[PDB]
Amino acid sequence: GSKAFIVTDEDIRKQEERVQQVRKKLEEALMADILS
Amino acid sequence: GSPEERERMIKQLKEELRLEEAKLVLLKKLRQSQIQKEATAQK
Repeated sequence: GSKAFIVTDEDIRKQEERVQQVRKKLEEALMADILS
Repeated sequence: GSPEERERMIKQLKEELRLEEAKLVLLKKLRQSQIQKEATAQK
């Protein structure tokens, strides 16, 4: 019904973008094993 | 400065990253699962 759950194309994009940001801090923070 | 603490955070974020992504990939399948033949399951 109205209280149903519908996934939108955009909402999904925002989810991927959020995750991508986390990875950045992963590879970046990792690339500084000696720098940091 | 507990250098190990900094590395620990990276490892922790790495694990959650995999789980966080897993759900994302699954969600994508759900979208394509509702396109073909209705959506069979309602849940």
